[PDB]
Amino acid sequence: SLQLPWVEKYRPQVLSDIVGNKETIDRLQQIAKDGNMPHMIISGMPGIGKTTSVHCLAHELLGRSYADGVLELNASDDRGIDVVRNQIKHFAQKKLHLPPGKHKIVILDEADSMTAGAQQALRRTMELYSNSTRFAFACNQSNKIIEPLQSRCAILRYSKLSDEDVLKRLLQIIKLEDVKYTNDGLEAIIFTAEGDMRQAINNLQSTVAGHGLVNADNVFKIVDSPHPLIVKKMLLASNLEDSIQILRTDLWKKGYSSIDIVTTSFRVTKNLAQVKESVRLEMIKEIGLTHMRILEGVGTYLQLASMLAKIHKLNNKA
Amino acid sequence: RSVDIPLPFRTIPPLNHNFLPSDYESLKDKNSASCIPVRYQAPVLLGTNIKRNTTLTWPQLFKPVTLKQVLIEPKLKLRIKNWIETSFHTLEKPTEFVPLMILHGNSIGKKTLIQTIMREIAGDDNSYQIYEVNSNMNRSKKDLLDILLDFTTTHSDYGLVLFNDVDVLFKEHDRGYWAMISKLCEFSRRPLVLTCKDLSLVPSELIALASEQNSLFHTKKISTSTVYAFLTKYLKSLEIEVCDDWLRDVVKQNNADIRKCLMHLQFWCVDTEADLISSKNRLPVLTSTLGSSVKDISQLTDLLSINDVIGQATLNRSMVRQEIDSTTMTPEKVNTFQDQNLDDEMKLKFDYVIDYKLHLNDPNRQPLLPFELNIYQHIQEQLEARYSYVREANHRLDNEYLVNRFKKMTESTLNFLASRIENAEIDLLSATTQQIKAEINPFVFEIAKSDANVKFNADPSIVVRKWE
Amino acid sequence: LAQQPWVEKYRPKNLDEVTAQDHAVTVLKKTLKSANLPHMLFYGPPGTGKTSTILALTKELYGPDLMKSRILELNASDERGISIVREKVKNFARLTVSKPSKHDLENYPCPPYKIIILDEADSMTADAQSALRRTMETYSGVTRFCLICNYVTRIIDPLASRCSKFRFKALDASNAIDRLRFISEQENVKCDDGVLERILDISAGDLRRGITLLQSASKGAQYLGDGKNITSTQVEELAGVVPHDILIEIVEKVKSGDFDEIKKYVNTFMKSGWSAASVVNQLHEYYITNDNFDTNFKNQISWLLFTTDSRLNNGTNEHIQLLNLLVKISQL
Amino acid sequence: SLWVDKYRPKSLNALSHNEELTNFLKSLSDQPRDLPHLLLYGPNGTGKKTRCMALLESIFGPGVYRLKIDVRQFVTASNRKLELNVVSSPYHLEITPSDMGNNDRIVIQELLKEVAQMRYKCVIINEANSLTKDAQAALRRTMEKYSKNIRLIMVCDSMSPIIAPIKSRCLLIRCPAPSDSEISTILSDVVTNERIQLETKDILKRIAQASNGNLRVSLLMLESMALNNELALKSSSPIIKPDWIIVIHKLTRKIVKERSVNSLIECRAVLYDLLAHCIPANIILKELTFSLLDVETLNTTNKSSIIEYSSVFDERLSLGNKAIFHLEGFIAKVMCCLD
Amino acid sequence: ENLPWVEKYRPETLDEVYGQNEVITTVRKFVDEGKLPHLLFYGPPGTGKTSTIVALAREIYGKNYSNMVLELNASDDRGIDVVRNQIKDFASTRQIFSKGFKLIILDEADAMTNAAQNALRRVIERYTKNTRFCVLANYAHKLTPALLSRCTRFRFQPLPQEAIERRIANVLVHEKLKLSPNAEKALIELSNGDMRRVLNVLQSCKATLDNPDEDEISDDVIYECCGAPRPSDLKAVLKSILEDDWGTAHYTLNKVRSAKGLALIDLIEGIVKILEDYELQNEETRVHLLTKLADIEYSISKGGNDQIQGSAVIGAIKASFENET
Ligand SMILES: Nc1ncnc2c1ncn2[C@@H]1O[C@H](COP(=O)(O)OP(=O)(O)OP(O)(O)=S)[C@@H](O)[C@H]1O
Ligand SMILES: Nc1ncnc2c1ncn2[C@@H]1O[C@H](COP(=O)(O)OP(=O)(O)OP(O)(O)=S)[C@@H](O)[C@H]1O
Ligand SMILES: Nc1ncnc2c1ncn2[C@@H]1O[C@H](COP(=O)(O)OP(=O)(O)OP(O)(O)=S)[C@@H](O)[C@H]1O
Ligand SMILES: Nc1ncnc2c1ncn2[C@@H]1O[C@H](COP(=O)(O)OP(=O)(O)OP(O)(O)=S)[C@@H](O)[C@H]1O
Ligand SMILES: Nc1ncnc2c1ncn2[C@@H]1O[C@H](COP(=O)(O)OP(=O)(O)O)[C@@H](O)[C@H]1O
Ligand SMILES: [Mg+2]
Ligand SMILES: [Mg+2]
Ligand SMILES: [Mg+2]
Repeated sequence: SLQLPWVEKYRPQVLSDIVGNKETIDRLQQIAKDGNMPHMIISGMPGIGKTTSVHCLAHELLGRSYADGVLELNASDDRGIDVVRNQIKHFAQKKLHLPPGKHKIVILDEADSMTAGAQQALRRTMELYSNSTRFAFACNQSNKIIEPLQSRCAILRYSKLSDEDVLKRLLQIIKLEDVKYTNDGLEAIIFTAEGDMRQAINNLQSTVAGHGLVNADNVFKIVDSPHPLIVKKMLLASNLEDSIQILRTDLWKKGYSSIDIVTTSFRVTKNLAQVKESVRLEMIKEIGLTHMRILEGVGTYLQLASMLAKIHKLNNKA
Repeated sequence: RSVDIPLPFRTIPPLNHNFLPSDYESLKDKNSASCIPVRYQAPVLLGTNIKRNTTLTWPQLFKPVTLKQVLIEPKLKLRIKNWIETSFHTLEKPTEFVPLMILHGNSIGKKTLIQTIMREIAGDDNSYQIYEVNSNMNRSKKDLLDILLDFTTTHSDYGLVLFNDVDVLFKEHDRGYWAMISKLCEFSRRPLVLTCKDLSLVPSELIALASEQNSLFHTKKISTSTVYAFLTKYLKSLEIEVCDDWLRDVVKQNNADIRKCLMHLQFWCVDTEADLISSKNRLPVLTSTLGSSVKDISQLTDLLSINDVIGQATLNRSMVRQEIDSTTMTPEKVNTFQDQNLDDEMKLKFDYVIDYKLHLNDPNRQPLLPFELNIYQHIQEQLEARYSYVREANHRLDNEYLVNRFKKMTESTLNFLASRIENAEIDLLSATTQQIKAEINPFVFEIAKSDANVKFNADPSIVVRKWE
Repeated sequence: LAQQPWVEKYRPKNLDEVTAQDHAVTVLKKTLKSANLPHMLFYGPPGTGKTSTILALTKELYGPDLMKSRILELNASDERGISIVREKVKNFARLTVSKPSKHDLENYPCPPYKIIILDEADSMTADAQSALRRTMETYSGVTRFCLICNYVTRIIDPLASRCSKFRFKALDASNAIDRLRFISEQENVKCDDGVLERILDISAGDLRRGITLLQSASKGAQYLGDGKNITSTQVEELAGVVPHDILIEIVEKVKSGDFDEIKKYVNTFMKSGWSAASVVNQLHEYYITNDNFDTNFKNQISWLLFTTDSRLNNGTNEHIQLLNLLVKISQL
Repeated sequence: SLWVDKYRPKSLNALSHNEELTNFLKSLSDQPRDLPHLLLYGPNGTGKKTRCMALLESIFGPGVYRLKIDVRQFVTASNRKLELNVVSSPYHLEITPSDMGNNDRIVIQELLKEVAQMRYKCVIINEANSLTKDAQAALRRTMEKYSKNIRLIMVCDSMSPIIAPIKSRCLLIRCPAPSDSEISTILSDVVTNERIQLETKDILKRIAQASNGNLRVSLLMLESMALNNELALKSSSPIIKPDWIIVIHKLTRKIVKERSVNSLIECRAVLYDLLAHCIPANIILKELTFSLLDVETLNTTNKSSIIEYSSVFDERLSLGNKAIFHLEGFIAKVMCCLD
Repeated sequence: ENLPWVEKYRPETLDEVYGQNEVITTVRKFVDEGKLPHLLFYGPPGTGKTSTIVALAREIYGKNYSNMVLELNASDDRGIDVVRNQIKDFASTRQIFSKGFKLIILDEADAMTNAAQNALRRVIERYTKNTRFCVLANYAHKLTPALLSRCTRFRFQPLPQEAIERRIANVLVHEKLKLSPNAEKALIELSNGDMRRVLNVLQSCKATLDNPDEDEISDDVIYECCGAPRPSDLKAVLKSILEDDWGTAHYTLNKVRSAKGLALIDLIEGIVKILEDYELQNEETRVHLLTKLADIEYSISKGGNDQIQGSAVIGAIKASFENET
C-alpha cells in the first residue's frame, strides 16, 4: 500500500481553507455564493493555490452538477485545434439546466502550454456562449495567453504567500498530525518554501518520515540544497583562505553545481541584515556578474573563487 | 617529480560546521520595504437593483440599445449606417455595388456596432438575422460555401453575414477561405462584413474593391478619457460608488478597453469587506535625494551601467528548454507544407495560422522562465525603489520608440530632397542607417533650417519640427 | 574552372606522402592493414594536417570514386549533430552498403564499415551527449566516427572512450618551408628572399593560412603585371599586419610621454586604415620579447595589452581604445 | 538627390583617390570567375561601399545599381516586429546586420538560405563588425558551403572584432582615408558642376580639414554652406556643423564649468534630447570624449582619466542595452575626476 | 563475450553500489516497508543513478522485471505522443494477477521540454495509485518546480576516494591487472567521482598493455590515455613563471602547451588548483591572482588571440607574487 501525502491529504476542499491572497480569495467566495462567475485568468507562481482555487470555486458553485458541468482540460489532455472547435464548442452548446446564477465552467488548466492558434479559436466560444457556460484559466505565465483572450477575462494575479500565511497552515498540519517541532525547524521550512506551500508541505512531510523531530539540522539534511549557513560562513569569512576551503570541500567536492551555489549565495546575501544596504547591493552585483559568466558557459571553479575574492575584498575595504 | 615550487605547503585546518539554533534564526527573511501595498478603500455599495443581480456578464449586460451608446466615433457611425441602409435598398434592386465592408482598426466594439446598427435598420429583433462566421468553426471553402450560398441567394427581412476575426486563418482548416469570399462577392444579394485587427492579412485585391466603393472604414482606438466617462455612467446605473483614483487606474492598465474594464469591474465590485487591488505602487519610502557628493552618484551610475550589461546577457539565456508553438508559422513549417507527398492526416497534425510575418525562434537563446534565477530584476527593483529617475528611465526610450521616430524622420528627409528643382528613396536606404542617423539627417536639417531663415529648395518647415 | 584553392590543390594523396608527422603514419600503417580502424580523434593547431591525413588514409582504403559515396563527410557546419547529422546517419547507415566496385578488388581493401568524417564536430549549436554515441552501438558493423578536435579539452568521456588519439605536432620550420617552397616551384611563383619565412611567421606555423596567403600573393604579383618577385610588404598588406615603420613610430611617441603628441599621432593613424588589433599584437611582440624592460614594466604592460585586446574584440571604438592603451603604456 | 549621392563614382574609372586600390579592383574584374570573398575595411567615408558597388558594376554591368527594396518582417520569441530593409538587385543583394539586434544570427541564416536556394550572387554585408560572434561563425558556415553560388563582400569600419576564421578565408582590402589635397580635388570638381563662386581655393581646404578624412561629411558641409550663401562661398563663411555637435560642445563646457549634482541632471536631460533625435550612443560618447580632451584648462592627469573612463564605458555600451545608464555613468565619473 | 567493463561490472544488487550510502539505505527503507514514492535521481553523471534504480527494480520484481519495467529516454525519438503513449499504454494496461506498482524509468529527462515536463507531471498524477515513475536528470535546475514537487529528490553526490578504491581492487584481482599506487591515486584525482571514467580508462589501459600479465601501469600511461595534463608539467610551468625570466617563462609556456596539446584554460585551472595548496604570505596576493585569472579565463572563451592571453597569465602570476615579496 502507501501513505497519503500531506499535499493531497490536507488539500483544501473549501475556498475558505486556502490561505494567502486574502483579497482575491474573499471575492471568489462571494462569487461562489452569489453566482455569475466571470471569466478569470488566475496567474502566479507554481504551488500558491491557483488550481486549488478553481477546483474549490467549481465545487462550491455547481455542487451535485460538478460531474457533468465542468470540462477540465490540462496539459496531459489534448487541447489542440480540433478539441477547441469540437469538444469545447459542444460542451458550451450543451443544454444543461442549473439553478439560477449557476453556470457551466470550462477549466483549462495550464493554459500557458496551449498553442496560440487554439487560443484564437477559443475567442468566440467564450464570448458567444457566456450566457450558459464560463471559462476559468490557470497558468504560470500571464503573457503566454494572447491579449484578445485577456481582454475577455478578469485577470487575477496570485502573489507569493507571506511567511505568516505559510506558517499558519503548517501549524494546522502539525497540530492535526501530532508532529514534534521547534522554532528553528519551522523557520528552515519557511526559508526553503519561498512562498510555495506545496514545497513547504513536502519538506515538512519528509522531515517527519525522515528524522522525526523537525529541526533545522533535520530539515537541511533532506532539501539536499547548499546549506544557507555554510554558504553564509563562506560569504562572510574573515579570511579568504578559510572561505576557499569551505567552497571546495563543502560545495564543489559535494557535487553542487555552480548554479545552485550562486542561487544560494544570492539568496543568503539578500537576507544579510548585518551588512549595510549599500554593501549588500555591491555583493549582489558580484553574484550577478558571476551568474552572467556561468550563463555564457564559463562556470568553472575559478569563477566561484573569484566571486568570493571580490566579496571578501568588499568586506575588508569597508 | 624534481619540481618544487618555492612556496611552503599549506596544512588546511579542519572546517567544522556546528550551527546553534540561534544562528538559524538569522535565516528569517528580512523585511523588504520595496514591495508596497496600497490597500484601496472597499467598494461602498448601496441599494438593491436588478442590473446588479443579473445572470449575464457585465460587458453584455451593458449591450448598446441604440447607435449612440457605442464608443466608436460618430463620424464613422454615420458612414457605416448609410452603407448598410443603402446596401439593403440596393440589393433589393436588380443589379456596381459589391457588398463587402472591412471594419479594421484596434477599436473595441467592431462586432456590437454591426448588431446595434442592424437593430435600428429593421426595428424588430426577429426581422434581422445576422449570420456570424467565427474562428470557432472550420471556415473552409468545402465546409462553408454550401451553407453560405443558400443563405445569400434565396430572395420584411434584413439579413447580413458577418466574418469576425478574418485575420485569424489556418492553413488547412480554412482552406479556400479567401476564394469563398470572392465567390460570395459575386453570387450574393446580402451584405457582408469582415472585421479584423490588421489589414495586411486581407488580400490586396479585396482592399481595392472596398476602397473604390468607399467601404473601407478604419476605426481607431478611443481616448481613455471617454472610456473613463462611460464607466462612471455605467457604475451609476447599478448604484456603485467608486473612488476616482482606482477607476482611472483600471482604464489605464486595460488600455481603454470597455470589455476588459467591465470584466475587471465585475470581479472587484462585489460586496465584501476586503480592500481592493494595489495595482499602482505607492512610494516605498522613495527618497531620490541629491546625495550631496558626486562620489556617491558615481557609484550608483556605475552600478546602473553594470546592471544593464547583466540584464542584456542573462535575460535571454534560459537553462530549461522551451518549445516553439505549433501554430505560429516557422521556416521549418513553411517548407514542410511545400511537399506534395504530405497527406491530409498529417497536415492537420501540424497546422499553422496564416501570417505575413515569419516567426523566427532561437532554440538556444530563449527568455527566462519565472522560476529561474534572475538577479537583474532584484537590482533594478531595489534601485527603482530609492531613486525615482531610474523608474523613468525604465520606460523612457524603448525599442518601438526611436525606430518609428527614425522612420518618420527619414520620410521628411526623403520628401525634402525630392522637392528640389525614386533615386533618393533607394540611395538613402543604400546608405547605412548609422550614417543616416548621425551624418545625413542631422545635415538635412541644417539645409532645411537655412531655407526658412531667409524667409534653393522647398518645404523647409516639416524638417524643422521633426528635429525640434 | 581551372582555378582551385592551393590549400586543397596540394593535399596529400598517399598516407606516407604527408609532410612529417611520423607518429601519425606509423600507427596508421599498422591500423590500415588490419582493416579494423576504430573511431579516432586528432588534435593539433587549426590547419596542421588533420583533414589531410584522415583523407589520405581514406583514399588508401576505398576507391576514389567509391570514397566520395561510402564516406559521406557530414560536416558540423553543413549539418547539425542531433538534427541533421542524427537524421542523415540513421538513414545513411540503414541504407544498404553499396557493393564494392571492381577496381577495389585486390587493390583497395574496402573494409565494409562506413567512415563518417566529422571535422570539428563539437562546433555546432547542440551537443550530442549520446545520440551520436547510440548509433555506434546499433550500427557498429557499419558506422565509424573519425572525428577531429583541437585540444585536450574533451567534450565528454562517454562516446569519446575507445579512442587512440594522435598528438598532431605542429609542422616544424624546416619541413613547412620545404612544402611551401615545393608549391611555389610548381606554380613558378616569383618570390625574393625572406617571403617564405614571412608567410609562416604571419600564419604562425599554420599551413592552411600559409598556402592561401601565397595564392593571394601570387595573384597579386600577376595582377600588377610587372614581372617582379613578391615582396614582403605585399605579404604584410594582404594579412592586415601593420608595417614595422608605423609601429616604430608608435613605440617612440609613448617614449616621449606627451599626451597631446600621442593624441595627434593616433588621429593620423586611424585615418590610415590600419587595424588597432594588429598594433596590439605587434606591440605585444615588441615589448615582451625586448630585453630593455624590467619585469615590473612587462607585468603591467601585459595586463594593459590584454585589457585593450579584450575590449577591442567586443566591438569597441578603436580610436578610444588605442589612445587609452598608448597613454597607459606611456605612464609605465 | 544630395550631392553625396548624385556626385557618386558609378564606375571603376570614375574613382579619383587611392589609385593603387583602383588598379587592384580593376585587376579583380579581369577574372570574375575566381572572385574571392572580400573584407574591405577602413575609416568612414573613404569610399569603401562606393568601390564595392563599382567593382560589382564592372563584373555584371549597370544593372547592379538598379536597386529594389523588399521589406521583410520577422517575429521573435517575444513578439517584436522586426522589419529589415533588404536591398536587392538582379545581380546582387545587400543586408545590414545592425538592424536586427541580437537576433541577427537567425535572420542571417534564414536570409542566405533562399538566395542560395534560388554565375554567382554577391551579398554585401555593411558594418560586418557589428555582427555577433555567433553570426560570424554562422557566416563561416555559409562560405565553406555556398561558395559556388554565393560570394560574400564585407564592409566594416573596424576589422578587429571580426573572428579569425573569417579573416583567413577573406581577401583583406584596406581603404585608407584620402588626404586633404584629394578631398579638395573632389570638392573642386563638385563646386565646378554646381557653379559655386569661391573667393579663394582655401575655402575647400578648410572644409577638407574640418571633415577629418570623411568625404560624406565634407560633401555635406560644402552643400550646406553653399546653399546658405546663395552658392557663393567666402573666406569669412563659418563652417557649418550639425546641431548635435554644437549641443555636445555646450555639454562639455557645462561639465568643466560646473561640477555639482544639479548639473548632471541637466546633462541627463541633454542626453535624452540627443538620444531622442536618433543619434548613435557610441558616436555621442566618442565626440564627448574628444571634445572634453580638447579643453585647455585640463592637465595631463585629468585627460588620461577621461580617456580611461571613456574606454571602460565604451565597452559597457557595446555590451549593454540602454545607453542612458552608460552615457550618464561616463559623465558622472568625469565630474568626479575634474573636481 | 566481448563486452565493455562498464556493462560488465554494473551493480545487479543494491549491495554492490558504493559511495551512495545515504541514498541506498533510504531506498532500501522504501522497499521493505512497501511505501515507494515517485523517484527523482539527479547529480553528476556516472554516479550510479541508473544502477541504483535498476538494482531496486530487480530486487522488488524478481523475474518480472521485463514485464513490469519500461525504460524511456527523452533524448531519442519521442514525440508528445511517443513520450506519453508508451507510458499511458503501460500504465493503462495491467496484468490483473500482478497488482504491484509498475515502474517507469525516465533517463536524461533534463533535456525534456518545458511543456512536456508539465504534461509528464499530470501523467504521473493520473496514475499515482497503480504506477510509479522514476525520473533521471543530470541537472536539477533544468527541471520545472511542477515536476520537482511531485517526485522525491535524491541527489547523488560524487563518489569519494574510498568508494573508487574498493571498486578498483575488485577490477584488478578479477581481470588480472596490476596497478601501481601512484597510478591508482592519479586516476582517482582525475576521475572526479565518475566510475564511467574509471572503468573506461582501465579498459583502454589493458588494451594498450602489450603484456598485461606482467606490465604494471604507471602515471604516464594514465595521463596520456586520458589526455589530462600531468602535475609535473603544470608544476614546471608554475615554477618557470615564478622564478625565471619573462623570456624563459614565455618559452616554457609555449613549449609545454605545444608539446602536450594543453589549452590555456586547462593551464589556468591547474595552476589555481596547485597554488591553492601554498600559504601565500599576503592576502591581497590571492585576491589579485583569483580576480585577474578569472577575467583571463572569461576572455579566452570569447575567442581572443593566444599570445596575448598567455602573456597575461604570466604577468598576473608574476605581479601578484611580487606583492608578497
Ligand atoms: N494557500 C494555500 N492554502 C492551502 N493549501 C495550499 C495553498 N497553496 C498551496 N497549497 C497546497 O499545496 C498544493 C498546491 O496545489 P496547486 O494549487 O494545484 O498548485 P498550483 O498553485 O496550481 O501550482 P501549479 O499546479 O504548479 S501551476 C496543494 O496540495 C494545496 O493543498
Ligand atoms: N457601450 C458599449 N458599446 C460597445 N460595446 C460595449 C459597450 N458596453 C459594453 N460593451 C462590450 O464591449 C465588447 C465589444 O464587442 P466585442 O464583440 O467583444 O469586440 P469585437 O467587436 O469582436 O472586436 P475585438 O474585441 O477587438 S475582437 C462587447 O462584449 C460588448 O458587450
Ligand atoms: N601535415 C601536412 N602535410 C601536408 N600538407 C599539409 C599539412 N598540414 C597542412 N597542409 C596543407 O594545408 C591544408 C590544410 O590542412 P589540414 O589541416 O588537413 O586542413 P584542416 O584540418 O581542414 O584545417 P582546419 O583545422 O579545419 S582550420 C592541406 O590541404 C595542405 O595543403
Ligand atoms: N556507486 C557505484 N557503485 C558501483 N558502480 C558504480 C557506481 N556508480 C557508478 N558505477 C558504475 O559506473 C557506470 C555508470 O552506470 P550508470 O548506472 O549508467 O551510472 P549513471 O549515474 O546512471 O550515469 P548516467 O548519466 O545516468 S548514464 C556503471 O558501469 C556502474 O557499474
Ligand atoms: N574616389 C572617389 N572620388 C570621388 N568621390 C568619392 C571617391 N570615393 C568616395 N567618394 C565619395 O564618398 C561617398 C560615399 O562614401 P561611402 O562609400 O558610403 O563611405 P564608406 O566607405 O564609409 O561607406 C560618395 O558620395 C562619393 O562622392
Ligand atoms: Mg495549475
Ligand atoms: Mg578540418
Ligand atoms: Mg543511464
